[PDB]
Amino acid sequence: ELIISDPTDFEQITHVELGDSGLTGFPPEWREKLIKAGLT
Amino acid sequence: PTSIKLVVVGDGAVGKTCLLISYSIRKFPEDYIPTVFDNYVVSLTAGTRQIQLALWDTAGLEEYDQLRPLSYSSASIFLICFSVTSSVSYDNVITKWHPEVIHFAPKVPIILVGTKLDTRNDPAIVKRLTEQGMTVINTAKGEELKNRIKAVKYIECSAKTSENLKTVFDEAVKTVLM
Ligand SMILES: Nc1nc2c(ncn2[C@@H]2O[C@H](COP(=O)(O)OP(=O)(O)OP(=O)(O)O)[C@@H](O)[C@H]2O)c(=O)[nH]1
Ligand SMILES: [Mg+2]
Ligand SMILES: [Mg+2]
Ligand SMILES: [Mg+2]
Repeated sequence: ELIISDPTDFEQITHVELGDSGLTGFPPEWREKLIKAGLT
Repeated sequence: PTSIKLVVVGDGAVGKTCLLISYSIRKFPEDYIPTVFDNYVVSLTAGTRQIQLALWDTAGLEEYDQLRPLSYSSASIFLICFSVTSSVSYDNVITKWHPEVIHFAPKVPIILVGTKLDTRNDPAIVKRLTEQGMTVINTAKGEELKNRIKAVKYIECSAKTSENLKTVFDEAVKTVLM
């Protein structure tokens, strides 16, 4: 019975895409963010 | 404020990204760009409780199979997606996605999501499927998959029309907070 609002304050934290010259993304330390994310 | 981590997985092009974007910023992308890795955060209230909902978008393409598990740590909930007009994607829930998820996070609640609801009654789409020996996924066969993979809920929706879109995330927030 909880009332869930629509979302606000949308923010994109990390982004990775496939370029013709390997992966790129933001923020510049995205690779550190991925590996740190994979850690428990 | 409470943090919730949601992770979406499923075949390429089933509509995982459009699902997240349509829900969070009320826009439907239309162009298809395969995801490699994308992380978002939105703010919600559930009652008076302030919520940071982290949305982790993953790649459906098998090229990223060895990278995909980087998204799985400390998940609060998984959405496993298949398109109601792609029985191939439905089967892959069985052969790939459910096994992948439980291998890494066997105790994390899964909600099964049938995407592209709006396409099921598209006579032109049904043509394609019929002339190629494929079939539409009806709600009953959807609930069947949900029971088979011990998913907590099964929700059908359209990112294009927004039919039942909000419901997918309300239910996920509810499953986690309960
Ligand atoms: N008709 C209809 N088309 C949709 C819907 N959602 C997504 N699509 C279309 O299906 C295509 C795939 O959408 P995406 O959200 O990018 O697919 P995805 O699951 O994120 O794909 P990957 O990132 O490669 O794994 C896009 O061109 C969308 O326009 C929907 O609800 N209805
Ligand atoms: Mg995508
Ligand atoms: Mg593989
Ligand atoms: Mg677990």
